[PDB]
Amino acid sequence: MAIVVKVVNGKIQEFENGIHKRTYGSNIVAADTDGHIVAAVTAKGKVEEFENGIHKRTYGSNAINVQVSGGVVAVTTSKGKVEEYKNGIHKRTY
Repeated sequence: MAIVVKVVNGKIQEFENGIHKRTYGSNIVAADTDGHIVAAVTAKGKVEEFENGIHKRTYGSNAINVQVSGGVVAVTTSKGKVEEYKNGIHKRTY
């Protein structure tokens, strides 16, 4: 699925073909998706995963940005590192 995620006043808005689909989450500052999951960074520095608009899990700390790539979630921290997570488990830092 080709979905676009827009963060608006802390909420995640999902769009498909320019059409609004759903809105969920709160206090979000950044988000990314691969069409299967949406990973979102909270103002408190956590990563929240959503699946079909439903909260799945929360992990990480000091997060400021996020990217979903090939089944991993790459979390950029306020310390300037990338922390790679798989299924919510910290795997490596670089």
